[PDB]
Amino acid sequence: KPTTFMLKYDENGTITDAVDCSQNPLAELKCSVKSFEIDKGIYQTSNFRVVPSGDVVRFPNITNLCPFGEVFNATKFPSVYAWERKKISNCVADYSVLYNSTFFSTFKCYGVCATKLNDLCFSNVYADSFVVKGDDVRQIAPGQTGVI
Amino acid sequence: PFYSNVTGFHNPVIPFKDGIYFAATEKSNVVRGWVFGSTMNNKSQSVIIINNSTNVVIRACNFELCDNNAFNCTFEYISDKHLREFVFKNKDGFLYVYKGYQPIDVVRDLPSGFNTLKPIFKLPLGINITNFRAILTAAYFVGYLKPTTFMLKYDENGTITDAVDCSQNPLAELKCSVKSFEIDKGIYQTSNFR
Amino acid sequence: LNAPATVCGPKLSTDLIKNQCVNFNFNGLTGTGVLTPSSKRFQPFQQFGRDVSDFTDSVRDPKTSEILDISPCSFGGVSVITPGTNASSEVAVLYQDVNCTDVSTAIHADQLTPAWRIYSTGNNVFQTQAGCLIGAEHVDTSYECDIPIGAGICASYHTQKSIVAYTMSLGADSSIAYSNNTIAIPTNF
Amino acid sequence: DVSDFTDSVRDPKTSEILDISPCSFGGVSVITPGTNASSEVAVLYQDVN
Amino acid sequence: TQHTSSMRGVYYPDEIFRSDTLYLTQDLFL
Amino acid sequence: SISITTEVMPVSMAKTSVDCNMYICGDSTECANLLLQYGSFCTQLNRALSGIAAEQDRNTREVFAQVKQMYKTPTLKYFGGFNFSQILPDPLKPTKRSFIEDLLFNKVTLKQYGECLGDINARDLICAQKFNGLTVLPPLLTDDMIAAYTAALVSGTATAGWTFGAGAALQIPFAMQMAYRFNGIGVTQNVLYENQKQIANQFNKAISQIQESLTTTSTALGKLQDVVNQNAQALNTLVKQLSSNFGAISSVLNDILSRLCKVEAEVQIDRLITGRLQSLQTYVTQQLIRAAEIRASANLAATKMSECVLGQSKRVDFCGKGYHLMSFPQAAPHGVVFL
Amino acid sequence: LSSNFGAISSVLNDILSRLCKVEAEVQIDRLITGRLQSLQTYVTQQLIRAAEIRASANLAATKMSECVLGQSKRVDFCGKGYHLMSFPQAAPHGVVFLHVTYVPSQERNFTTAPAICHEGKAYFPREGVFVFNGTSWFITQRNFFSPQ
Ligand SMILES: *[C@@H]1O[C@H](CO)[C@@H](O)[C@H](O)[C@H]1NC(C)=O
Ligand SMILES: *[C@@H]1O[C@H](CO)[C@@H](O)[C@H](O)[C@H]1NC(C)=O
Ligand SMILES: *[C@@H]1O[C@H](CO)[C@@H](O)[C@H](O)[C@H]1NC(C)=O
Ligand SMILES: *[C@@H]1O[C@H](CO)[C@@H](O)[C@H](O)[C@H]1NC(C)=O
Ligand SMILES: *[C@@H]1O[C@H](CO)[C@@H](O)[C@H](O)[C@H]1NC(C)=O
Ligand SMILES: *[C@@H]1O[C@H](CO)[C@@H](O)[C@H](O)[C@H]1NC(C)=O
Ligand SMILES: *[C@@H]1O[C@H](CO)[C@@H](O)[C@H](O)[C@H]1NC(C)=O
Ligand SMILES: *[C@@H]1O[C@H](CO)[C@@H](O)[C@H](O)[C@H]1NC(C)=O
Ligand SMILES: *[C@@H]1O[C@H](CO)[C@@H](O)[C@H](O)[C@H]1NC(C)=O
Ligand SMILES: *[C@@H]1O[C@H](CO)[C@@H](O)[C@H](O)[C@H]1NC(C)=O
Ligand SMILES: *[C@@H]1O[C@H](CO)[C@@H](O)[C@H](O)[C@H]1NC(C)=O
Ligand SMILES: *[C@@H]1O[C@H](CO)[C@@H](O)[C@H](O)[C@H]1NC(C)=O
Repeated sequence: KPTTFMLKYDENGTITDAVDCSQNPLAELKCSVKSFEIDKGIYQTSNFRVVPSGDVVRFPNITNLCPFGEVFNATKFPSVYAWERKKISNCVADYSVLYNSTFFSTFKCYGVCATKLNDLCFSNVYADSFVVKGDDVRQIAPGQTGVI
Repeated sequence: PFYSNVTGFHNPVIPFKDGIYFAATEKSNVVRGWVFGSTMNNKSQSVIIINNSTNVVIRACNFELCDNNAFNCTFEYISDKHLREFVFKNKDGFLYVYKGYQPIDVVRDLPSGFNTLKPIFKLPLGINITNFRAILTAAYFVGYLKPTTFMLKYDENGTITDAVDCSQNPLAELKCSVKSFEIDKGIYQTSNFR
Repeated sequence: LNAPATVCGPKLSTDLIKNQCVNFNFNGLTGTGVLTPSSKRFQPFQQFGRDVSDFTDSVRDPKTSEILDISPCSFGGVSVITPGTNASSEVAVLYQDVNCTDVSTAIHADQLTPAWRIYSTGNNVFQTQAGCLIGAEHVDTSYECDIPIGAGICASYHTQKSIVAYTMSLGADSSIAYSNNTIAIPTNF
Repeated sequence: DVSDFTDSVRDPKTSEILDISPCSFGGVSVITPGTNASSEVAVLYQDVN
Repeated sequence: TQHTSSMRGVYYPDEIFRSDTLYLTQDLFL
Repeated sequence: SISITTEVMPVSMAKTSVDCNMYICGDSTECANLLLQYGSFCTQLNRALSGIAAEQDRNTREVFAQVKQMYKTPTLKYFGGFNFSQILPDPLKPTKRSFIEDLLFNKVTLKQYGECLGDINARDLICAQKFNGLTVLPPLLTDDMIAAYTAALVSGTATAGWTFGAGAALQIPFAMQMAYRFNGIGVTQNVLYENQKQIANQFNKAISQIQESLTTTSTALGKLQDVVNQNAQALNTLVKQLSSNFGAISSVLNDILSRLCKVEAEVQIDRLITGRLQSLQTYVTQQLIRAAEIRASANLAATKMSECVLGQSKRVDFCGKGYHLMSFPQAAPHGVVFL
Repeated sequence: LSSNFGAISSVLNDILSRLCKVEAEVQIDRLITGRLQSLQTYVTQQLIRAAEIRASANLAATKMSECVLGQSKRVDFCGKGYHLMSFPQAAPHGVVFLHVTYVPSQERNFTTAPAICHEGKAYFPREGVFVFNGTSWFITQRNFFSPQ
């Protein structure tokens, strides 16, 4: 088993004695003071915790899925000077269809890691859609410069 | 800010600097609605927030504006004396509205007292607001908001009952520095001057 | 979470457990603690309550709109009381600032982190203000203090010997009576 | 050693154990009578042969 | 049947000489 | 004239402890594995706080436990016309203290400390904890034990005089003891024996004036208040520093662990760990420096108890303004009041 | 010196021998910060302990001045009882004082008076108290019974 031991080497370098350090409170005391003999007294050795005994998951009453397909696979996209805002709310979102495909050239998330997006929940999501030049996609980032 | 100068009106194009505190002392619901354009023409986007007698309608389009049609709409929302007070603020493409209410009697004037305002709604409409105007069918007051530090007192139930503005007096800054409403006698270092 | 949550991932909600140390997940707010009914009066735009050290201490249930208090699962220091190895190999254990039922049920259910393989609680469980003392027997006589435990409670190794815990004595008791016409004078040195 | 220093080694050719010790180091102190008195000094090399 | 392992199954943890110390180690032990 | 003067001395401060992992890491295991890379930080810090906590009980024991005998309080508290009732316990009173001690305990005014206080006799003992991991430990000697010590000291002074500090107690009438102390200050015995009623009346009026000055809302016990305030101030700082992010994206570990993946999360947790280590180290250093000053004050209180309560002193202004005759101790929150 | 403080190793020679100079300088900076923290902590604790040793040495010097070179009247400054004389002995990093004291013993009860009245005049003792065996009135000193 994975345990901690304390070994006692002799002046000639062989192990002559040891203590198993999780057998007793006295053994943990001997580990803490690093000695085989203890004087009388009271000694602080460690800290105790109580292990959790259950699991509570609590999420709202949401049943509908929400239109990622009707945002991405859309026929008409507007200009970059006149972009459009769409609100996604009251849905169960998957997010695996975004990072499970090689369809996107640029996929960069600010503030979050991608695979963590499936466990945590939001209030509502806002989507902005436009068509931009080839070399201007690096200007769509916080703290950038350019005409866009 | 505390004990600041507010303008009373007893409908000009009033500016909208960094958000406003709007108050109205009404008896027959005369002031109902606002408009938050930029140039107050059809060449700029503008939002109207007006209620008709049951329903609150908010609409953001290119509008012709009258005094004394509508195209290219982007946002629409419809939902179903005494003093009514509102706070309007606009940042990061969001328009925040706060609202409170209070029973006063009459004098001619904005009364002295303390009252707290709860959030109602924030709208995701991405425009400049540099002007506003009330929509009338009896007085209303306008004050302006500034970036300040306040100290608020939550009671045993969770309601804000008192506050100090930390930029009014040296004593108020002392109260904000020691985090108390009562000060003993002495001399205290509060800040540095440049 | 500026508003009540509406866009969540696919997860299976379970029933809630009270008066028990559990892992919890409320709308992506994860943690470990014990949940109790609360008397706080939330306002309808408020979703949870916060401490001065940015700890969430109350939460609104997102199925029934019930306010629950969150408290930490119990923790603390462990002290070992020994009479010296040359005297005996018996020890007593003090769990500092904790209820005795909370540690006794955790020991019997195998839910403490310093888990000792060969260790028995026994029937010598005794509650002090310093914490819970296990392995020392309470007696009613008073002695001078040998090993201080706290709040007037001391421990020693007395009588087939055993470790005993008692209330300390302040000193020898004596009464000399005030009389107004007598004196006491030493006759030797 | 206790501070993860190697204090002995085994020779990879002759299989002989060799102890390793640090080269001698320490502090240097200068003893002067004062500048207005003289310009001669004495030097103490601390804890060395 | 079942018996007890009275202080059995200790091995040298690594290939390092040590002398006249007490060494704490954490590994897979009996 | 006979005058009575008050001196207030701090003896001990509050004993505190911290769960180092619960303060720095909470319940995370990644944070614990990262904090393992700094060696023995939490162990020596618990060692320093434990040394301070033991030192406080040593201070209290050195100041108060100076008698080897527990002298019972006399039934009659009128010795030669001198009225000792306000400095001795009242049998027909629920508390086991004096009137002046009750006033002193009412005068000194004392959350999120994480301690647990209550009544063990009525089963009204509650232990509730906090997520920050801070705790205040109880003193070894209870307040009733200290009150019993001061009662034994005052009873020995009223019954046996000065002899019990230097040997066995020897009984003597109070007027003869007071005549001997008058001889000590250089005045003859007939000055007391012929003016005994006047001296007793002045003693009684000064005792009455002390318990009025200690009622009319003075600030004489501010030295005991400051200590309390200092503790609270320091400990409050240690809580508020848990709200700083130290350059990380947040000050809460659960958010960083729940919306970030491992490589960036380790960097953010390292930024949090460094600042929390610095805060806790600063707290421990300032607690050691305050403990040294409390120790010096308790040493002075012990020598004043030894030389002014168990004897008559010739050192000028060491205890009182005037020629010293006798002195009485009273217990106060975290300290001692000499009269 | 055995901690790595986030670096790859706690020995500088391995870092300098298996890594190139820029990354090696990063790891050396990680080691340097922790070792300065350790040394600073040690020096602060030593200064705080030196203050306490200095206070103890001041108390030892005033005891040597007032109890070995003289006789003191301060109660319990040198031993328990009435101080007569005191001898110093040297100890490793310290001093041991041997105090010689006079302890009264074997007390007796007497009847006492403040004054006596010979012929319309009051008489007070110069040095001692008036006592009564069972037959006659005498005068004694307070610390040893010797009737006169
Ligand atoms: C090594 O040292 C031990 C300690 O006394 C001794 O008993 C033993 O004989 C030594 N080994 C040899 C080979 O001499
Ligand atoms: C409003 O502000 C201006 C400039 O600070 C000030 O001069 C004026 O007096 C204020 N209004 C009133 C009514 O005092
Ligand atoms: C006026 O209210 C009615 C319902 O009361 C609503 O249908 C209508 O849209 C409102 N008018 C405007 C201009 O929104
Ligand atoms: C509405 O907006 C579009 C571009 O967003 C613009 O081309 C058009 O001219 C606008 N409508 C009118 C009537 O000007
Ligand atoms: C909280 O609300 C209750 C319910 O009316 C009220 O009795 C109590 O006074 C309130 N608390 C405060 C501090 O006003
Ligand atoms: C959620 O669903 C449960 C049962 O399905 C129901 O009791 C509860 O009222 C619902 N809550 C909301 C806010 O719809
Ligand atoms: C006084 O005590 C000593 C021993 O302590 C004894 O030898 C001596 O006889 C005693 N004196 C008298 C008068 O009893
Ligand atoms: C210094 O070293 C020399 C040569 O090794 C030796 O003879 C001498 O005794 C040493 N000095 C000491 C040990 O003081
Ligand atoms: C002593 O003082 C108390 C309180 O002042 C008083 O009640 C009592 O009668 C006094 N004793 C006397 C006058 O004998
Ligand atoms: C321990 O728990 C029981 C049951 O909840 C309670 O009655 C008792 O007061 C608790 N004791 C302490 C010291 O918290
Ligand atoms: C005589 O001395 C004894 C010894 O303590 C004491 O009990 C007794 O009270 C004394 N006699 C008188 C009359 O006080
Ligand atoms: C008191 O003194 C007288 C005279 O010296 C002596 O005769 C008598 O015996 C003494 N009393 C006692 C009890 O010894």
